[PDB]
Amino acid sequence: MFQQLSARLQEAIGRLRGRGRITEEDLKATLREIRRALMDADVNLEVARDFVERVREEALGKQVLESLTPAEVILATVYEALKEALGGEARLPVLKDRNLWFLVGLQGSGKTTTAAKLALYYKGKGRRPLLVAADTQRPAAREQLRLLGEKVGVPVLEVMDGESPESIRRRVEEKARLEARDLILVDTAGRLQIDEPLMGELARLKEVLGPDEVLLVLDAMTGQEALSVARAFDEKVGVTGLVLTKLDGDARGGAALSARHVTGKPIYFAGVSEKPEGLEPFYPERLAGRILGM
Ligand SMILES: Nc1nc2c(ncn2[C@@H]2O[C@H](COP(=O)(O)OP(=O)(O)NP(=O)(O)O)[C@@H](O)[C@H]2O)c(=O)[nH]1
Repeated sequence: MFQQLSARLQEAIGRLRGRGRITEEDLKATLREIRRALMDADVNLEVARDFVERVREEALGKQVLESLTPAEVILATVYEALKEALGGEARLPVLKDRNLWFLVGLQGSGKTTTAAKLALYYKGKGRRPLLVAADTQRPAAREQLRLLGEKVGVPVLEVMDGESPESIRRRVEEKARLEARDLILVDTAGRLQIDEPLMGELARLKEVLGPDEVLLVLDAMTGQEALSVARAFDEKVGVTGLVLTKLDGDARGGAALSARHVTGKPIYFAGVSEKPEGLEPFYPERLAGRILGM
């Protein structure tokens, strides 16, 4: 997945095993390599510096200098940092009796796609999802989700042009009632850049609908930019969880490894393909070990 950084963090570590015992000087050289790999992987400079410093201390604490095989100690420490950096323990939205989630993000984020992926994912977990195209301005946008739902066998309610939040709430509540939906997914309008008027309307909707979760969908290939947007969305509307899409095309992994510190939000899911099935719960442990070959 993160082959680039992987192969990179590999030479750095693999450059210590066959040596047999290592000196602090050699350790600093390795850490610099590691630190450079992270920066080159678009990892928030701050996160990258902290990472290597953490590895340094942890490494010394593990008596690395006093080891017949340091390359391994450095491996365990670096794996621990990646794991923590990625989020630590795996998390997932907690489902209740009835759930109503919002999907937010900018255009080309994978938002709408992820919307169907969630409906399909939870449809196979014994849920009855309802997809809703919340874009009140563009009919072509609601149309893209109407098709997707038709593809994953999940009903879709499309709001009207300029429909009010209350009207949308009434309509959505009634459908869920008559069709027995327990998971209600609201795909909100996707725009190129942050649109203040839209945020206002999303805030009002958030107020009228009262979503249990507000998932912001970010395209992982946009690097650190996805984090500045995540902050914007959190400050302007309010985020509860993240979804990293296009991770299969993500050669660096800067956004993934920086979301924790930068946004302080948990990454619930990871997009791994353009197909409705291309979704899976975010597993920090998995990726951490994967990046190192563990
Ligand atoms: N490789 C890959 N492509 C993805 C993934 N998720 C979505 N895509 C692709 O990215 C493109 C944009 O997705 P999407 O955001 O749903 O399209 P949009 O019309 O901009 N809708 P929105 O308003 O929600 O942003 C689509 O061509 C979709 O197939 C993923 O996990 N991996």
